[PDB]
Amino acid sequence: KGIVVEKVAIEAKQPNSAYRKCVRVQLIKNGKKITAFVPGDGCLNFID
Amino acid sequence: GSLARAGKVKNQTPKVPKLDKKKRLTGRAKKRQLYNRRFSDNG
Amino acid sequence: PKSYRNYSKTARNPKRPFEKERLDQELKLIGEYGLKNKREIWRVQYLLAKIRSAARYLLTLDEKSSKRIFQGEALLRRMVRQGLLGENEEKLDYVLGLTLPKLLERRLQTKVFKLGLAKSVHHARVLIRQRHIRVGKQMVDIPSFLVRVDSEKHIDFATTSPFGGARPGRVKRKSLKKQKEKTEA
Amino acid sequence: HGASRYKKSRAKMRWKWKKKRTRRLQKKRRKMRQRSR
RNA sequence: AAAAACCGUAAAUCCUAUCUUUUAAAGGAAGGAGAAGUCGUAACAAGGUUUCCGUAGGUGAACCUGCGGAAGGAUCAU
RNA sequence: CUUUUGAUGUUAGGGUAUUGGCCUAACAUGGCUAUGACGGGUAACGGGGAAUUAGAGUUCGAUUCCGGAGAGGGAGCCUGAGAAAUAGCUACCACAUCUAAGGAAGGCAGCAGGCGCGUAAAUUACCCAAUUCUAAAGAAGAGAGGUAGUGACAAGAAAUAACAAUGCAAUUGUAAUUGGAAUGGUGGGAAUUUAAAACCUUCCCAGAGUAACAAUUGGAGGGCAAGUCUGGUGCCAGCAGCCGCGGUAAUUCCAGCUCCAAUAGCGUAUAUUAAAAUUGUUGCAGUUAAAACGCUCGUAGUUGAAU
Ligand SMILES: [Mg+2]
Ligand SMILES: [Mg+2]
Ligand SMILES: [Mg+2]
Ligand SMILES: [Mg+2]
Ligand SMILES: [Mg+2]
Ligand SMILES: [Mg+2]
Ligand SMILES: [Mg+2]
Ligand SMILES: [Mg+2]
Ligand SMILES: [Mg+2]
Ligand SMILES: [Mg+2]
Ligand SMILES: [Mg+2]
Ligand SMILES: [Mg+2]
Ligand SMILES: [Mg+2]
Ligand SMILES: [Mg+2]
Ligand SMILES: [Mg+2]
Ligand SMILES: [Mg+2]
Ligand SMILES: [Mg+2]
Ligand SMILES: [Mg+2]
Ligand SMILES: [Mg+2]
Repeated sequence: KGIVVEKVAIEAKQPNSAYRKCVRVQLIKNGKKITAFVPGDGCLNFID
Repeated sequence: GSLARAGKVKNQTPKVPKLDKKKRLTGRAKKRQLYNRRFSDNG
Repeated sequence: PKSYRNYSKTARNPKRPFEKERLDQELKLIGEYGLKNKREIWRVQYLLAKIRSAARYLLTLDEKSSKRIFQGEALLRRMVRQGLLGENEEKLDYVLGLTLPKLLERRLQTKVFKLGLAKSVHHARVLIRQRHIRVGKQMVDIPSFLVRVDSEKHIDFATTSPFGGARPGRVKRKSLKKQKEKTEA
Repeated sequence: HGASRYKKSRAKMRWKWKKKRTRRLQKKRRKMRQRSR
């Protein structure tokens, strides 16, 4: 479990072309920061 | 950047309601129907 | 503490989920004996595999050995009592020739269908589930009941069933009611 | 990376010159670590 | 009975000495990924000076030159 | 490595329930080790056992039984046949309660229950009727133990129709229409069960037709069973474990229809076993794919003609 810190977009690898939607999270357990993918067509605007 | 395009096509597609009832068989009767359709009428 | 009663499984999965020939053969068998899932086929396969494993292990063992004599006589008696071997093939080598249709022929459903007494195998399954069938003065309502040799001549309708000499059901009595008040007024 | 060093089937930079570059770098590192001791 | 002394069994606190784990930082210097960047053309053909090994010097860069070795050579041969 | 401060032995005593460097005095220089001592790590309590495997193996075991250890952390002690006991006592370290401020009381890793921690776990219920234990031993007591409540951890059985007639492509079959039987699920009342608690079983009454008493979760290019069907989007939005799809013809995105798989169950994440003869004793490879030490001698080890 973690608290959302930022929303970002990531490039795809070379032969493909798209902008993938992710969030940056700070973990409650130990305070570390990770990056996580948000699956779904428009699921990013479910997140504040 | 441009992350305001999220959920474009999902909001673009026009909505359509589904069909009415067409209830289906469940369990042993369904297997009976499959057996009859796949084997009985073929010879 | 934890309870001392135990439990075990009865089936197994095919390890290869989309093989065409196995799937067609299973549908053959299901439609022939009127079953519900692949689980019934798999449980019969499990039982047969255990039997065959015991037979193989005994057959490797020395002829005229004590363990062979005791366990082989026990297993052959069990098989002949179940109705799977016969009379002239009790030799511990005819056990390895037992197929799936052999065992799957002893279910109460197949027996009730084959002994007249029901128009179809599906009709047979429906009647068993509605408390219409006895096996020797004991009423049974489970279609996977496997019938033994000395019990196949006592299959019959139940004494508490409208098909075996009792009062009629909830529909006949209501029709007779309504007819009575129609004809008395 | 033993005898398979200097193996050339792909058009890379020559092995002994890369060896020389690494040795120069290591000499610099050793001098700068000694200066703090 | 209270109370003292001594040899023992000894919680605890402090001062030093090592050790293990985690961690801050001016500055220095590697690797991986990306973008249409600037400079040359070292390798692949005898790649236009055949390539490569150990060692030692030098130069913006890839690299060049001396000494000894190999063919995985461009020679199975006078 | 151990040995000034007991490390290895001998002599004499002390002490204990008894043997003993267990302790004290005198004496001697011993003891262990590449067949791994002395150290470090363990997200290590040990077994009986568990999972998966043709045979070998690999990985788990806090947790029903047995053995060990502990009661916030250490040390000391009384009673007693049995304790270094903690719902016994005495101090120190930490934490914390009541107060008239002089003082007095504390230990849920026992059963329930609360906070915190986190991905992660139930009722502040009834009873001594059964199994057993203690006593001044029928008769008292027991959160030992049993009974129920919550509970898709795991395991077993098993509904969601069946039949006939008439039509209809081929005796079938059923995208259909008719019409009567058979049944539980459900509501009420009993016989029972039980410390006249509730399940389960068995009877009586009522009670199915869109039997609305209406099955889901994932998929349809290949691996891998199943659509060259319609509408929208246009390297965007998105999908995809892997190869890949997406610029007007998208079998892969978003929807509708239809099909496929398993089915009261079905997906996702992490770990582990087979697959792996990709750890090889059975049973791998070493010219060029990863890999014969530059060469010889040599101790330990492994292996050695016939009678
Ligand atoms: Mg090689
Ligand atoms: Mg050249
Ligand atoms: Mg002494
Ligand atoms: Mg254990
Ligand atoms: Mg125990
Ligand atoms: Mg505690
Ligand atoms: Mg104590
Ligand atoms: Mg205490
Ligand atoms: Mg307590
Ligand atoms: Mg508790
Ligand atoms: Mg749970
Ligand atoms: Mg009692
Ligand atoms: Mg008395
Ligand atoms: Mg689709
Ligand atoms: Mg494995
Ligand atoms: Mg293996
Ligand atoms: Mg194998
Ligand atoms: Mg190999
Ligand atoms: Mg050599």
